Order: sequence, then structure tokens, then C-alpha cells
Amino acid sequence: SRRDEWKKLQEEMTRDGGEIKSLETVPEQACGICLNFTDNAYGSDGRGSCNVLKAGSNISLPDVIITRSGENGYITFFNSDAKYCPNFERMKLIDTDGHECADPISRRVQRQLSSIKK
Amino acid sequence: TCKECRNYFPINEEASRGDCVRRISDERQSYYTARPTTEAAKCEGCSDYLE
Amino acid sequence: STCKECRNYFPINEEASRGDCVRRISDERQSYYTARPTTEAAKCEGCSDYLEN
Amino acid sequence: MKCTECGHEAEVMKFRYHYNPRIDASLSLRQCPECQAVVTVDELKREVLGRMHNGDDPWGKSAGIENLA
Amino acid sequence: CETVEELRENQQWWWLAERERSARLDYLRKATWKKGALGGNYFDGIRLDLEYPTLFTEAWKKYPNDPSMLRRAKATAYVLDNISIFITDSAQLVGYVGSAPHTIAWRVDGASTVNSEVYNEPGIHAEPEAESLKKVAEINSYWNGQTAVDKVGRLIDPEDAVKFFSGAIGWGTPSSAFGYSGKNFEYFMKGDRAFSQIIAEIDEKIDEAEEATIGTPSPHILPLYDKLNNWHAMKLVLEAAIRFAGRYARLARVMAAKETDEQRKKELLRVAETCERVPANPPRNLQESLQYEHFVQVLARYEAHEGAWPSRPDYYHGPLYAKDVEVEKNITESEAIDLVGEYMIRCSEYGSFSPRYMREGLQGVTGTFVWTLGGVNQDGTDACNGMTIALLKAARLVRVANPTFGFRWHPKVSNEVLRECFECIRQGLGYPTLRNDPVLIQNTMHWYGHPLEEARTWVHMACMSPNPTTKHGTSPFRMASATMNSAKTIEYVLHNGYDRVVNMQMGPKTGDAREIKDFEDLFERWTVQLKWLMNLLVRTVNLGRFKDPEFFGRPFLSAITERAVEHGIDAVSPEGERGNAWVTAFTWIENVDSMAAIKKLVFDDKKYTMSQLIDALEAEWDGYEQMRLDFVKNGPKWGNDDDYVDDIMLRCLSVAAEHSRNIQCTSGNCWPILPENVSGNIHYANIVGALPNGRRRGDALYDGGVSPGPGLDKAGPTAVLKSVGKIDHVNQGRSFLLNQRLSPTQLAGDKGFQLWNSYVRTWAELGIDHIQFNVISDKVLRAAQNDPEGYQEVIVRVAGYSAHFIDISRKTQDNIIQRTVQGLG
Amino acid sequence: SARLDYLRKATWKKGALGGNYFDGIRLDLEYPTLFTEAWKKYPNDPSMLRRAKATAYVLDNISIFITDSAQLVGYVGSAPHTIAWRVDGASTVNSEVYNEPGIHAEPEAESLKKVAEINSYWNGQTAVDKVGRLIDPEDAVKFFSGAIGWGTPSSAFGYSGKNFEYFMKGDRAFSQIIAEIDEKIDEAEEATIGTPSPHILPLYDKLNNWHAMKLVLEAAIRFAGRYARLARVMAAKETDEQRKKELLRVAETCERVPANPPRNLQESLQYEHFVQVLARYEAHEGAWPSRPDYYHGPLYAKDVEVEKNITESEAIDLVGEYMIRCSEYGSFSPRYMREGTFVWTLGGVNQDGTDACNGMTIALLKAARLVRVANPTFGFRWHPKVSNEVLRECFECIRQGLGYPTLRNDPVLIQNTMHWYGHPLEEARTWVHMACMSPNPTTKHGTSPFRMASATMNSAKTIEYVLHNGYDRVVNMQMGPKTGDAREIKDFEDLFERWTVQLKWLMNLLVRTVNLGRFKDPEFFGRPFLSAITERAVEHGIDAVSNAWVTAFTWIENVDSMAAIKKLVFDDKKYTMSQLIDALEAEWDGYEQMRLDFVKNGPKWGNDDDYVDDIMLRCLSVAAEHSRNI
Ligand SMILES: O=C(O)/C=C/C(=O)O
Ligand code: SF4
Ligand code: SF4
Ligand code: SF4
Ligand SMILES: [Fe+3]
Repeated sequence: SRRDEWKKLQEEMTRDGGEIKSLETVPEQACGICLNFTDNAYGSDGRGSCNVLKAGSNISLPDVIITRSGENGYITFFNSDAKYCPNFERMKLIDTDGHECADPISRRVQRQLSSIKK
Repeated sequence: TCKECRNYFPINEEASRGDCVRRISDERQSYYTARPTTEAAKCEGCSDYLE
Repeated sequence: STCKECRNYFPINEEASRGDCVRRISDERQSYYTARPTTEAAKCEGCSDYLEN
Repeated sequence: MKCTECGHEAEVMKFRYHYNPRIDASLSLRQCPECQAVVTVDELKREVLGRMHNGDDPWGKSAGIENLA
Repeated sequence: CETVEELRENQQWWWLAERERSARLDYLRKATWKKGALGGNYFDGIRLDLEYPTLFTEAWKKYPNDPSMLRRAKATAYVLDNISIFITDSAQLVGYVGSAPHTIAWRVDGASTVNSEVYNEPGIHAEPEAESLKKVAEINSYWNGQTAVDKVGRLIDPEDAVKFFSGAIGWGTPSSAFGYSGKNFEYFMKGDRAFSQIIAEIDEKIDEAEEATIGTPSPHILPLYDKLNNWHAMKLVLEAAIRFAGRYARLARVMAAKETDEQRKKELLRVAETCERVPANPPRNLQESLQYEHFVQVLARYEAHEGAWPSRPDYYHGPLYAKDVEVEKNITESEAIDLVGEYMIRCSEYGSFSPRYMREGLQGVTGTFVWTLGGVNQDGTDACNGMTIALLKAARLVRVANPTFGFRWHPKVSNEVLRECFECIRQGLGYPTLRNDPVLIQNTMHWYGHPLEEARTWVHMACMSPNPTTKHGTSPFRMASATMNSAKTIEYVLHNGYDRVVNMQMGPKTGDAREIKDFEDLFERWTVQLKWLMNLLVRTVNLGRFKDPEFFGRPFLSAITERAVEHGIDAVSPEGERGNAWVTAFTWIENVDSMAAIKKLVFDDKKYTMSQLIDALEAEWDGYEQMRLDFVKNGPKWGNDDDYVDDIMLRCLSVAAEHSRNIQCTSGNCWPILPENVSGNIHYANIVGALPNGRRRGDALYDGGVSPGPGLDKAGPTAVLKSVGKIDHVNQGRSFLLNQRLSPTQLAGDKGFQLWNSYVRTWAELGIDHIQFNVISDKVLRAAQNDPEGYQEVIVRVAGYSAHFIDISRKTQDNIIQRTVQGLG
Repeated sequence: SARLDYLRKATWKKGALGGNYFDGIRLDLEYPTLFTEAWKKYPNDPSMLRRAKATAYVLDNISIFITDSAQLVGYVGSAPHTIAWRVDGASTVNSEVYNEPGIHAEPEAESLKKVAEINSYWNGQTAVDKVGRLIDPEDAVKFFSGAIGWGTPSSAFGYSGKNFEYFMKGDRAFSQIIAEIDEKIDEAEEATIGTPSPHILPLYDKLNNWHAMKLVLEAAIRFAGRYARLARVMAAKETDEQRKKELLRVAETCERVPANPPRNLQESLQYEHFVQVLARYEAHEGAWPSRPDYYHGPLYAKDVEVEKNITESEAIDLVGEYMIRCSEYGSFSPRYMREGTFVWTLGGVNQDGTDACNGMTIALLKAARLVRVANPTFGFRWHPKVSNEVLRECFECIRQGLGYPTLRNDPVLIQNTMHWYGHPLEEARTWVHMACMSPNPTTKHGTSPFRMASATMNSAKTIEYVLHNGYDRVVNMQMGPKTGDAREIKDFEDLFERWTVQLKWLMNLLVRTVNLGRFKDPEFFGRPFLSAITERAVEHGIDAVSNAWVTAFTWIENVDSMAAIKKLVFDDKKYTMSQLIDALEAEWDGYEQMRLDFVKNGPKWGNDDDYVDDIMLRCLSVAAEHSRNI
């Protein structure tokens, strides 16, 4: 059933509600500053994908579920907390400049990340 | 909680989830009733709990 | 006091209570006039543009 | 390669690739991972030559009648 | 210093135009806050409007039970009643979408992602940043979830929703919230119908409907109730519009009281009388007509985003301009030029918050605003008049980048009009963009089966696509939101339908690459990928258009269209409308150029195996720079009059056109493809990886829809014309953007017009529908790059629209500078 | 039998005596609470999908019970003594639930607090509220004022027809319907990922409808599984061997049906009772269309007479307990509507049309005789060649005074259905009693999915409006059209014209309201389960409910007044035209002699007087043509 898989992916994309309330600050270790984070290009809402983690991973809970074998990447947002992710790595080059067109790999244009010096 | 109660019953050996069974005798008829219960739920204000 | 005594208030009619608060704003690029509905009975309260008479 | 501003001595992949206006030529814009300075690179022989300022035009044009390389 | 004579001799046009224009025009031109996006960020002084979202949310909460369109009508009526309205110091035309000149409007229920981007956007919030962000978050919390785009995403197949909004293959939003719409100018802009007349018609329809619904019960009256609500909504919003105009009039009179200058007092009184006349009653002079049209557009932009400006100013303001300036000389020619230039300035001032793909895809402009000039009447005679000359002169004087001109060229165009259009081009405005009118008429007739008379009235919808303004011809929805990244097809053929950008398997598994036996297999794979992409985008946009009346609702647009007023339907409903739907194809050339490179170096040369090519593409030409140069130079390129690539281009267009005829829109019409890029060649510059045509990820894609790549063409402009002429514009596609650049030195002096006219005759004889020109020196653009201190009026034509140079992103600037400087002769 | 006696004695009657419930009956609060929570959970779902999810949540979390000697299970409510409440039926119904005395639990303060909170949530979001808002505001205020009449224009109340041929032949059960729905869903998914076209655009919301249709059946199967688990638990507790066997058989029955087609008579009866119960968890369903002797026919004949699987007396025992389970159902109804009756059809003819009567007709008659329930009254369909023994049993049953069977002349009813419906002849044979005077076939296309509640018309306020120029003293409002002052008239024919122009408006008001409700109810009030069990809805993926006739109340007193006015005032001239108006404005106060005269010589209906019958025939004939026009 591909329908269930794509429904799960869509529900993970629509991470709205309390999480929208959470946008005030970014944690010390965030997905948005991880090297393995690829920012979304459709909008600057902070959604993205993970190059390493796959499919139904989960890093929010202390007992993280890590599934590195799969077809589709893991949907993470720029403010998700990375203190429980085994594969987190602070990216060495953070281009906070928002006056240039989107670079999903290495550009972070969110307001909260504007003050995150390397 | 529920686990120690007389009327709580697990759906399957491996299922934490049970169905609560209450034996009730009304003016005209006595009958059984069931309602789901999670078995981890606090008895709290439960008047029908039995040892 | 209220919007009645403010110099920036202009009633739409000589009898009507409702009016327009009209203010002159100056920007670094341009100066203009802005109009905004007001009931003329609302207190000034925290109004930084209020100017009596 | 050897960054001009700082002797970082990284690999060609490590420098961040910006863009190349002249698709037929071999010269583009890359950013040093250490000093973050934008410099001009020669992809053909893989070394950095000079930093890139706003007014400079290193590429030129391979066609047209006005500003050829 | 910088004397007019010196400026003409040294070829400066921005400072010359600054010197030439009058004091009022100069003040109104320097009083505009630029609403374009530098990359993804707005101008520093720009602020987000909180008045409109707060008022709209407050009014929207008051009627939970009302239908979508009636509820939106009530909400926008409340906003128009309570929004701040302003008049600039020296303005004769009033109207604005927002609460202050330095402020952009926010589409609250456009999308939840857009609201999140609003919260995340830096520098657009007021001085109490904590308080402003708190208010924005309070708005978002209510408006998160019940948004129309969210409903569309929850309705379509989940795979389509995930892939479409992934930002890799689509450049559109399937709702009326963002996009544009067609205006039925034949209904409300013919001198006999204004808002009061439309209200009278709506009242008659409401009366007959209520009489039907109060008497004998029969099933025919069953669908009437919804119609009644629709009619009420339309009437309500129309009334609000009149009240809105009344507000301005009152303010004008108040200003007239304060002013101690007799001339300014007289002008303010004239503005008050104008706002009292329009939009309630049909215009009687030029100023009233301009105010009527501007009011209609401003109300439409209060209704929704409206990222395009469809209008034909010389055809509908032409009669009143002729009556005023020429027939009876009410106003001098100078005052007419002043009015037209300030009307264009008022057009430019519009600004609204748009998604990141729109913001980056439209560098320096809120949207693409194209005004149609010239053309023919419904009878077929020349429709050009003195209003066209006035518009061209005003555009030259003001030097406003965003409102561009599309001139419908036909063989009997008077020579003076051609000379004025060439003068506008030579100044560096980038417009008017000449369009071959007869072939475009034939294209509309062939694709959508429009009658000839209806087809003759077409105006540009956003950038290139013709669209008639008649009762049935006009289209009320941006069906072109099924934009496609064409390079994705060939990139998915070479990566087995896997996209690294979104870390997701996007395309169908057409088969493993690295083992393509012959060119036929590769072309079949590409055909499969192209059909998949077209089907996905068209299905998504079709469902968006189908469900828009329920999800979004449009009271004003339905109020100003004959179809909706007559039948009581929503405007975007396909009940009585011809489809007029097309697909835009970004970066189309990349596919055929990669085809040519592969077909030459792999199969017909055996210079490289497919394995080496795929490995180099995976490594992104790292360590294969010599291989990349071989693929660039040896591989034949489009635009050199070489049959090797041109036949591949024709085959690709043929299969695309066949698929377009196969698929159908909501109205059952076709879906022709339109190659064009705008600034999407820069938005997607990091979304498309390396390709066999020699591109590397992060490089800019090709400038235009069917124009040669940067420096790839070598034979000259004539070869480009011949290559583009092989395309059957009537049959192969909807339209083809042909960007070009001309040397300012050649076009200077007496003989520049003769060379341009010879090129135009060559372009017209080959049947090429569209041509664009860019006339600006490289030295000026380099100086503007070094310091933007003085070059605030330097304009460059990007793709289908013009923008100020110091406003677009640095990558776009460097790419536009790189374009070939063709030499006429 | 002893079990039948115990089950009959153990029922809490849901009928209303004198227009009120019995003391023991209570309002169920668990069902509205669970439904409201589930409704709150999903705001974005369409109406039918949201209702399906809410009903699934309720069925998962509702309290279920098995009586001490019960052989069949399934109840609409959390306890045998409680009553069902249609929480989102009508705001008037909710307010009347709040007002109604005697059906609230011992913590009356807390119970009324919960009821008030529920009403507060559902106030302004009800289907009838949506119908009233869509109609013109003046019409809404007139209709819901209560002066003209009382009506509920929505699918939450009304009569539902069941596609028995679809799911009760024995070929199909809920699993087979789920399989067919899965086939339709897979085909639609294949279409929606194919070639773009306007044809596939309707299929999306159709997919949602199919999803709701599947969800409700899955929920129903889980519900039966819950009952089976309870049966197994009770078997574990109990010691008596016979009750052990009965409980194990109940568990097996709940496991077999409604998931799979029944194999024996008990499974058939339980499957049908489950279908009915799940139907009544969806809306009010004021009728019981089912016929037992036909669709259970083959299974009972196989079990009892073909192979002697079960003893003969056990068949009558099971049928009696089935009718007992039928009687236990009840839902709250508005006081005006509470003043219907579950009617079955027996005998009849087959699809071909030859002697559908079988041994289970005799079984049903005997079970009704010994059980003596009042509400499940079944009329018999008499063909010219009914067996003599069946009629002997029917006459013996009518002798006991049960009030049934009410023999129906089958051929003339068949011809009536043939004439005004135009159904195929074979389809017309297989019809059941849907409404008090309406038959409806049970085939695929023949079956009517849903009929409206038949709103009530006050046939007396129109005369008062005529003589008061459209103004009622009861409510200070102008409702009827102002035709003219009653003081100036010419003849009783002119008075008839004024009365007719009043009555046409009065009737058109109700007809328009009910028609708009019927048109809009797919969006206002979805019906997932009803759509699930109808072949048309499953095949086309549409809501099942996609003519309206209104009952007349107090029409006889008005014709009495008309006869008195036509004869006394004009024909006999005893009183002038103004005096009656002056007496009516004072409500006959101080005019006792004139009131007594006006009622005395003013002939009452039933005198067998041609002059009175004249006005009766005129008043009914004029309305009959208007009803025909509508
Ligand atoms: O909506 C678009 O992308 C294009 C429109 C046009 O070319 O008119
Ligand atoms: S922190 Fe973990 S989940 Fe997040 S982007 Fe980095 S590797 Fe992926
Ligand atoms: S009686 Fe109370 S404690 Fe015992 S099983 Fe039931 S709910 Fe749990
Ligand atoms: S400035 Fe303030 S007090 Fe004065 S009129 Fe305006 S709102 Fe009222
Ligand atoms: Fe460096």
C-alpha cells in the first residue's frame, strides 16, 4: 500500500500545531545547522530532508528510532532538536545571507538562524 | 490500577489492552457490560474496582 | 479627552457621530495623508498622535 | 587546492561552488571553507587564482561583438 | 555636469529621463518603495502590513456559518471600511493595497507554509519586533490548518501532494489565493457599464430569484439558493467598493481644505469628484477612466494575490483619451502624459507577500505586469491610436521597470508607432516586446477553438500567453500554475527517476541509466518522464481549479465578469468558459541540448561511454572538466541553424504537442506548452544537477524559453532566427520566448531604426511569434554592481519581464551580463 | 418458553403512553459524549467521512451489554434502560432534551450540566440550523416559530430503505461489500494517477465517500468482535452447561456475522439485527422496513425442516427473542413527534410471483403469539392463492387480540406501485412497508434510499390568518399574506378564495423547506452506513440519500368552522360578519351565548349532512389539486 506510506510522509510534512508555537528559538543542536540537512526550496517555512536518515526515523524521543535503510529521506525541520540524533554534525559553513537565491545544501535563510555564527 | 481489578480482562495474552467487565443488576434485569480499558489507566475515581 | 477635541478628527457629517482621523505622515521617501475611521466617542487612551484643540 | 588568502590546502570538492557564467570556459566562483572568501578557480588545472570582487569581469564572452574574451 | 546634451551624447538614459520628467512625475517616481525581492528578502525599509490581516481575521471570525465567497465578501467589506487609506502629496490617482506606501499586503489564507514564511521572514516586522512577531504568531495559530492550499493538499493523491510541493518539479500554487486571473474588460470597461449598473443587474437577478424561491416549489428553484448567496456576495462587495471610493473622496476634500496652494486644491477637488464618479458610474474623462481601472485592479488585489496585471490600456482608455486630448482638448498633451505616467507608477507600487518560489522566481518585481498595446479591433482593422503613443512616451519618461509592454505587431502597423516602440526599446527599458499578431490569433484559434472575433481581442495573461477578454474567452484562474522544470525530465532519465535535492524518488523508474543502448531507448525514457511530469502537474492544477470555488471563493472577480453575474456562479467555475489552459515549461532548451550532446558524443562518435557520462554526472564534473568541455564544444547546440539539434527539438515539441492534445483541462480544452524562464533559471539553479550539456549544479540555466545558451550560438542572430523559425508556432506550442540582446552603439543614431526594422521584417517573415530586446552596455551594469548609489533607474529585461538592475540578485546580474551581444546587419 | 417469558419480562418499553416515556427510561449520555469528542477530533474531514469516523469511535468505545439469558446481542444505547439521542439532529430537539423532565440520572445537576455543554457545542452547528440559514431569513423565522407547524428538514430524522437484495441474499456480507469497495477504490486510485481529464475530477470526493463507506463496515465488524469477546468472557464465568453452550454459540455467531454470510438461522437473525442496530446508530430511522420470512427463509428452512439441525421449538424461541430485541430499541423524539411503529411484511410472492410464504411465516406468527409484543406489528401480504393453514394461523393470532397481522391486499398494492412508480413487474413483487402508507421494493434500482420526516402542517392557523388578515394573536408577528380584512367579504366563495390563497402559501412554505432540506442533506448530514448497504451507492460512490409530502393536523375543526360560518352567518343570517370577528378577538369571552349558538347549530363534522359534506369535499378537493401540482 503506497497510499499509507505517502499519507505518513504527508502527515510528517504537516508538522503544525504546538510545533508552530515552538518557532521562537532554536535548540543548541538543531537540524537546521546539521551538515546532513537539505533545506526545502518551495518555501522558507523551515521544512527539509535528511541525507543520512531515511523513511520512518524519529529523533525527538530519548529512545530514538534510526532507520538508515530506505528509499525516501527523513523529513526534518530547521528547529528540530538534534541533541538525540546519532548522526548530527554541526555544518562547517552556514550561509545566513538571505539576499541570494535558494541553496538547499548550505543556505539557511530563517530569521531565527540569522544570529548563528559558525 | 486496572491490572489488579477483578473485572479487567486482557484481550490477548500479549495485549496490554483489556475490556472492563461490570456485572450489573437493574430493577428488571441483570446483565454484563464491557468497555474498553488500557490497563495502565489509574483506577482513580472508580467505584466498581474490586480486589 | 476624546477624539472630539483632537485636531486630527473630521466628522463625515455635521450631525453624524462617526468621523475620520486624518494625519500627515512623513517618511524618508515621501510625505502623505492617512485617513482612518473613528467613532468620535472612543477615548484617546494610548494615542500618541492626539492633539487637543 | 591552495587558497590564495589563507594556506588552507583543501581538496577541490571542499571549496563551495557558486556558479560559472561561461559554460564553455573553465573558470568559476568558489568559496574557501576556511576564510569564506569568494575566489576565482580554474577547473581545468584545479587551482585558485585571486579573489573575486564585484566589479571584476574575468570570464569575458565567447561570442557577441562587444566584450569578447 | 550631466547636461541633457551630454547625457544624450554619452548615451545615459536613466539620468536623462530623470532630467526630462516634470516635478510631479519626479516626486511620484521617487516616492515609491520598491516591492521587489532581492533574492528571497524584501527591501530594508519594507514592512509587513498587520492592519489588513488583523481586520480580515477579525471579520472572518464573525461569520463562521457563511459560505466561503459570501464570508470573504463580508470580510473584505469590513477591511475596506476600516483599513487605513492614504493619498500621496502630489498624486492625482488614488488607490493602494495596504495601509502605508512602504508596506506590502499579506494574503492571510493563501497557505500555512506562506504564513510560516511570513513569521520566518527577517526585517519585515515593525519596531516592536517582539510585539509584531507575537501578533503574527497569534494570526498564524488561528489560520494554520484551515487554509485552501491545505485543503488541496489533503484532497489530491498524497504522492502528488508530496512531490508537487517538494519544490523540485513545480512552480505554482493550485488556488486562486496566489497567481492571477483574467479580467472581463468587455463587460465592465465599455463605457456603458460600471459598478452601479452591475449592481442593478444583480438586483434584478436577485429579485427574480427571490420571486422564484418564494412561490411554487419545483426542483428548478433548488439550485437557486446558493446562487442567491453568490449574487448577494457580489453585490455586497460592489457596494463596499463604492464606499471605499467614497472614503478616498472624503479624504481628498479634507486635504483640499488644508491646502494653501490653489492649484493643488483644485487638483484635490478634481480627485474628489473623480472618486465620487468612479467606480459607481461610467467614466466621462481620461482621469476618471484611469481611476476606474486602477480601482478595479486594486480591489482585485485586495481580493487575492494577483501576481499579474492583464490590461489593454490603449484599447479601453483610447476612446476617452481621444475625446479629451484630441477631440475637444480638455487637457493638454503634457497633462495626459503626466496622468499616464503616474498611473503606471501607481501600478508599480503594488506589493504583496508571495511564497519563496514566487519571490526568487520574480527577482525585483512583485509579479509580471504586462500591458498589451497595438493590435486589431474585432473587425480586423488597426487598433493603435494616440493613446499608444502617449503610453510609450510616459513609459520612457517614468522609466518604471515592472509594468512592461507587449505590442501586438501586424503588417499594417503605422510607421510612427514602430518608431516610438523602437525608441522605447533603444532607451533600455526592455519593452515593448513585439509579438506577431496574426500567428498568435491563429494559435489561439487552433488550440482553444476561439472565434476569430473573440481571438482578436487577446491580451497577455501574465508574460506570454494570449488570452481573449470576451465573455467566454477570458480565463479566471492561473491554469499555468502547472509550471514544470523541464530539465528534471532529462535529469531523471539519467538518475533512474531519483532526485538528490528532495532525497526522494520522484520520477518513474524508466530503467537504470548507464546502459542505454541507442538514442531511441533514451528518447522513449525521456518521453515517459515528460508524460509523467505533465500528468502530475496538470492533475494537481485541475483539481485545484475544480475545488477553488469551495476552498477559496472570489466575490469581486465574479462580480466583474459577465459569466458569473449572468449565471450566479463563482468566477473560476468552468460552467460557461472556454478552457484556455496551458503549461509553462521552464528551462526547456536544456533537454534538447543534452539530447544533442549525448546523441553526438556517445552514440554517433563513441567518444565516451554512457558509464563515464553517468559517473561524471554523479561526481558533478569533478575531475572531468576536460570531459565537460568536450560535451560543451563538440556537442552541437540549439540556435546555430544546425539540423542535428533542430530535428531533435522539433521531435520533442511534436511529442509534447501530441500529449498536450491528449490531455484535457477542466473545460475540456488542450494544454499546450510554453517555453519561458523568467527568473526561474536562477531559482532552480541549485535544484537541477549536472547535465550532459555541460552545466554544473549551481550554474544558471538558459536565459529564455527557446533562446540559445550563454555564448553557445556562434553563427549570429540570423542563424538564431532561422532555427527558431523551424518551429511551427501555430502548431508546436502555445508561445515561445525569444530573448535577445542588442548593442547600444549600433542602435544609436539615424540608422539604428533601419537595422531594427530589417531585423523585425526578418523575424516576422519567419513566423516567429515573440521577440525581446535588451539594450544596455556591460560597463554600466558592472559599475552598478560595484556601487548601486546612482543606478536606481537602470532596467534589464530578464525573461518576459523587466526589472531594475540593482534590485535583482548578484547571480542573476552576473548571468544577465553574460548574454551574447548580437550584431545586426 | 421460560426464556421467552424472562426476556419479555426483562424489556424496558420504549413506547410513549399519553405522549410521555415511562419512569425507568433514561437518556443515554455516553453516546452523545463520545460522538461529540470524535466530532471535535476531526474538523477538516468532509461530512460523511467525519460522521463515519465519529461512529467508528463511538462503536469502539461504547458500553455494550449482554442480557442474562440473551441469545441475540446488539443495542442502540449504553444500557437496556437508556434511550438513544440524535445529538446533531435538530437544535430544537436538543433544547427539548434539556427541558424534558424525568429522563435524567440521579446527579440531575451534573447530568443537566453535561447536556447543557453538549447543546452549547451543537447549538448553531446542527443540520436543521444549516437548512434554516440557507432558506431566506423570513422563511426560517416563520418555520421555526412553531405557529405554522413543526418539522425537521434533514436526514437525521426520516425513513430509510434498505437494499436487502444487495446484502441479504446470502452471497454478500460486510466483508464482501468491503472487497467490492476496495475494488472501486483501487480503480479510482488508478484513475486519479492516470491521464488528466474532467472525468476524473469528481472521483476524489468520491474516493473520500468510499473511504467512509469502508470505515463504517470495519467499525461494525470490530463491534461484533467486541460482543464476541464479551460472550467468551461470560462463558468463562458461567458454570451451567446449557448456558455455556448458548454463550459459545453467541460468540461463534458474533464472529461469523456480519463479517461473513450466515450459515444457520441464528447467524442470519443476528446479522439482520446487527444491520438494523448499526443503521440506528446513524440517524433516527422512524420505521423498521424489514421482512423476516423472505430473507431468512432459506436458512430457517434448511436448519429446521431440511436437515433438523435445531429443534422446532428453538426456532420459535429464537424468533421471539429476535422480536424482543426489536422492541428494546428507542430514540428520543420531539413531543409533537412523540405522540413510529415498527411494521414488517409477511407472506407475499417471490420475484417470479408464486407463494413466497414458507414455514417461518408460521414460526413468526407463533412467536408473536407467545411473546405478545406491541410495537413489532407485521401486516400480511395476501395473494389470491395463500395456503389455508397460513390464514388459519393468522386468524388464530388475530383472535388473541395482538392487533396483527393487518392483512394487505397484495395484488391491488402491486398494481398501485406499478402505476405511480412504474417499477418493473418483477421488482414490484419484492416490496416492504417503508412508511405508514408507502411501499418500497428491496431491489437495487427499485429501493428508495431515504424519505423525509413528513413535517406537520397546522391546517387551522390559515383560517385564523384569513379572518385576522394574516395576523396571529398567539405570537405578535405577521406571518400569513395580507389578503384582505375579514369584515368586508361578499360570499362564502370569496371567503373560500381568501382561505385558499392563505392555504397555498402555508403549504408551499413547508414543501419548499422540506425540498431544500432533501436537496442539501448530503452535504449537511452524511449517511455512511446507509450508503454502505445500498448497491447503487457502493457502485457509484455517492451518498445514498441524494417527492415530499407533509401531514395535515387539526384540519377537521377548521372545516367545522367553515360550515358554521357558511350556513349560520350568510345562509341563515343569524349573526353578522363583524360579530364573529369581535368574538374571536376576545376569544369568546363575554360572548358565551354567541359561542354556544355558533357551535350548537353550527354543524359538527360527522352529521351526515350534505351541506357540511359539501364544504368538507370542497376544502379537501382544493388542497388535493394543489398537492398534485407539487
Ligand atoms: O503562469 C505562468 O507561469 C505563465 C504565464 C504566461 O506566460 O502568461
Ligand atoms: S540532526 Fe540528524 S536528523 Fe537532523 S539533519 Fe542532521 S542527521 Fe538528519
Ligand atoms: S472496575 Fe474500574 S478498575 Fe476495575 S477494570 Fe473496570 S475500570 Fe478498571
Ligand atoms: S489622532 Fe488619535 S485622538 Fe486624534 S482623531 Fe486620530 S485617533 Fe482620535
Ligand atoms: Fe581561504
